[PDB]
Amino acid sequence: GAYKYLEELQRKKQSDVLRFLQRVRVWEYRQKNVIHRAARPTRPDKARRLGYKAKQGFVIYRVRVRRGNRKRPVPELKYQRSLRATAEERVGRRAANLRVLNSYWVNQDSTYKYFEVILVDPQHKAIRRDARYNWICDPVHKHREARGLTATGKKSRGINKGHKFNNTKAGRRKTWKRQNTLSLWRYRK
Amino acid sequence: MRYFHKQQAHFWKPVLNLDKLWTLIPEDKRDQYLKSASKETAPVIDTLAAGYGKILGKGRIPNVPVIVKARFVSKLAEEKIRAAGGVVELIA
Amino acid sequence: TVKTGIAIGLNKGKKVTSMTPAPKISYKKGAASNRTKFVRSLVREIAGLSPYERRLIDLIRNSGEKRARKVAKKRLGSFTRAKAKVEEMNNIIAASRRH
Amino acid sequence: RKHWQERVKVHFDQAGKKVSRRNARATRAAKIAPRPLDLLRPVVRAPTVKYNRKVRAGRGFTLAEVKAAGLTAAYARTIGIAVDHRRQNRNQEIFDANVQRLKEYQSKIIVFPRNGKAPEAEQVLSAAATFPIAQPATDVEARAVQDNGESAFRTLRLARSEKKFRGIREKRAREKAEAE
Amino acid sequence: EKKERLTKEAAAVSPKPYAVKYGLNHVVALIENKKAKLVLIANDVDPIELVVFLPALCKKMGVPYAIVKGKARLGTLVNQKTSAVAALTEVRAEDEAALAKLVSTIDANFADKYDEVKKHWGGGILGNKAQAKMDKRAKNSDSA
RNA sequence: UUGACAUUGUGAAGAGACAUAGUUUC
RNA sequence: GUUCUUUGUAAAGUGCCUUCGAAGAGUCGAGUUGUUUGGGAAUGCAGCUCUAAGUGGGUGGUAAAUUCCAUCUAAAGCUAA
RNA sequence: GUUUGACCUCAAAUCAGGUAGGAGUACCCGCUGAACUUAAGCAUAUCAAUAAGCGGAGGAAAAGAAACCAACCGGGAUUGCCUUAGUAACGGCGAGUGAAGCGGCAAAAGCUCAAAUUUGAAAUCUGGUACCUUCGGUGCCCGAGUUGUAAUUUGGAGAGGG
Ligand SMILES: [Mg+2]
Ligand SMILES: [Mg+2]
Ligand SMILES: [Mg+2]
Ligand SMILES: [Mg+2]
Ligand SMILES: [Mg+2]
Ligand SMILES: [Mg+2]
Ligand SMILES: [Mg+2]
Repeated sequence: GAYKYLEELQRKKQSDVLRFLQRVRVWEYRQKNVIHRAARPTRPDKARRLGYKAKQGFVIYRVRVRRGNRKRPVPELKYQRSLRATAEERVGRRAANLRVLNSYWVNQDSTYKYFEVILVDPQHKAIRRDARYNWICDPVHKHREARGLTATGKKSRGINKGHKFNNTKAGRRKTWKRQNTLSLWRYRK
Repeated sequence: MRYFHKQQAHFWKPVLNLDKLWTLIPEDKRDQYLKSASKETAPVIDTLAAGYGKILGKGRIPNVPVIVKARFVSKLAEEKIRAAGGVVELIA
Repeated sequence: TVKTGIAIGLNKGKKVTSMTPAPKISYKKGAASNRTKFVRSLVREIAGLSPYERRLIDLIRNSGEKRARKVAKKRLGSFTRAKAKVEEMNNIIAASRRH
Repeated sequence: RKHWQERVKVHFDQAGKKVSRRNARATRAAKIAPRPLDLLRPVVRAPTVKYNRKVRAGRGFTLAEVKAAGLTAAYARTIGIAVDHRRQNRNQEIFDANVQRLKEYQSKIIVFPRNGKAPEAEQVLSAAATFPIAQPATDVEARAVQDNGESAFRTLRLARSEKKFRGIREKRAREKAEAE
Repeated sequence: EKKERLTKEAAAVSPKPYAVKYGLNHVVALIENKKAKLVLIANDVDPIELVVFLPALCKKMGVPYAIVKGKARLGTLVNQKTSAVAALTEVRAEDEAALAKLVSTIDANFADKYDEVKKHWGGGILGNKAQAKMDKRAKNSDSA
């Protein structure tokens, strides 16, 4: 298979070939619109690693996002979500009929970062009859990227096991509310 | 030393005295053991199973030999047990 | 290292009959296979060297491997990764020039 | 301080929740009859030096224990045995106890055929009550005194001393080795 | 014509077929297992990383390869719209001599001929107006 | 307002380092 | 509880020997800035810069270097009470 | 052949069939974010990671089957209650601030991709049409797809051979 070679080559990012490719591709992406449909994944191995399948019902959208800090609207602050999450949310708002599955980095410059977002059509009969992918047709999975249920959303929320994630193990506000509640029983203890 | 954490191998180690050592035997067998103290039928007491970490020696015990199993013991407690005729078998 | 049987000292703990569980396959998570060795060697040959790797090679050839390790620690972060990178560069030089 | 009056939990529904839990247990027993409401759990040793004097119920039997009993993990799961793939066996006594529990369970259960008439039987609701966890015995009630001047207090002191001075003696031995 | 074979096999219940091997993963595996007699690689592949490693792999495994123009041409070869790669693995006795002669011809015309020139950097071409300006400046500097 | 880093690429000439075959620095 | 075709040399489980055993990258990790939990070194998140390895990698709550040890297998995903 | 085409990319149609918006919002998942107040004075902490503002769901949501807890004779997805504990620790160790593992209990359930050549046969799938026993099935056809759709394996393993 060619996917192992693709993974190793994509890791070797400082090589001359990959530098030339990223330069010409970032120029092409700057020429195109801020959000636009991609005919095919530029990184097929990465896409299918993240869950993309080459069949009817899977869509790729390329999106650029502005870099830097958040600007507070007042006539050095940091956004608590990532630029990847911002790109996912904008692509989801564009294609509200689809469900965001994952996304991956492709390129960047001093002004923009560039991502490709994978989306699944929950109305397409191939997806609806596919037992491996019909879980996303359930209404509980509407706007996963908007609720922070994607990989980058859970990474930003800090959803992990261990002592390092006590405040954000299952819900930061949930555990704050659980801790800051006075519990009184019928027979006071 | 400020912000000192007493973190040792045995943070849990409740203490028990020799005057309360004989309370770990059921009352039915206790009278029989006291009546016929023997050097080949010494009652075996599991202080760890009773829920104790260290055996201290505040009290006085009769001259009945008892086999005592404990994680830790004090010098005076061991001396009194041996003087009464028992022995201390260390356990973990 | 069998347990002594007491509550303190070296090898403290209760003596129980030991068993040897079967090795877990997940413990060999980062093992090198023939396929991945072949693929990595071919990809390295095709792609060449990174700019900082070339700078490290020049530093090794013209100056001390200690300074090379210092620069590698600055570029990569941890000193262990610096050591591994410098060893890789030395292997590259030895396999390219000597044999 | 904080606005604590906006978050006050009063358990007025303690009795109602108890009634609801009993109703749920009865409903699940009726739906699942005749198999019990719980799976068979193994005997494990509690961690830490505070609780390691006791045994309790673990999550599931190991693959080694299931194989020694003579079953596969999938079949044991289908017949109502909890199987845990991440617990490891390093204690022969615990391994033997779990194998004995599995064999006794297999002897005391009856598995109905997939096709054919079912032998009707009343359901037993608690596998845990049917196969209780027993604390293993450590020693007999009475033994003979065998004292040889051991001085267990001195044994503890010497063990602490050798643990304290293990490293320095090894360093001195290394110095002696490196001295020619 | 596959359905014509399946009906014939159902009536009996077929010889060994010979066909062009295609598919990127399949052809890469055949090259790694040294089963491919000849490999044709399309030159206009986007993304190019799908085939950019193929010449070096073929050279290391000792598999004769040739870069050809047209993934659409390879697709017409294998009954597809496009095809990144094609491979000949087993051939008939009436065509073994032709295959050997074609391998020798590719070795003479593509491998040996382009061996040195493929090690050089490409794209050293200026625009029309820039080239004219550079030529004028060189002419003026050389001769008044 | 000032400085650093990234965006940031391609040549020529003159000075350096492998010790007078071209791989880098100013 | 009756009846329909029995599916079927189709599928699955289990013993011994030998070859193997692919496991996620602008990610992990590091510096700095802002924010958050911290008595404090230091946690969690985000921006900018640098940027890995495969007998590897993460974690082991006093800071470094050396030798060990223990325990898991990230950077993809579903799931009732 | 200055022709005829194969592709790629990008368009258009009141093209065939679909989908999103808005409401509600007690509970839930994110973003963003004060001040009144209470104190101190290594220019602060507290109120508060709250009110207000914005975005997104369900009958629950979220979390979830370890890159875990531990240092024991080890435990073994997630969640909640009791507990840890008003403890260790900070503070004229006084007032007051103040954690997690372990333990008991309620409920219990486990699993799926990527990375493999099917190469003696893309074995895969949407749509259109005609019939039927119509939450679908069969035949035919236009297509998707090798820049990889099915079967087979998910680390607890597993795969090729005998
Ligand atoms: Mg398509
Ligand atoms: Mg989920
Ligand atoms: Mg609000
Ligand atoms: Mg609703
Ligand atoms: Mg519920
Ligand atoms: Mg849910
Ligand atoms: Mg797992």
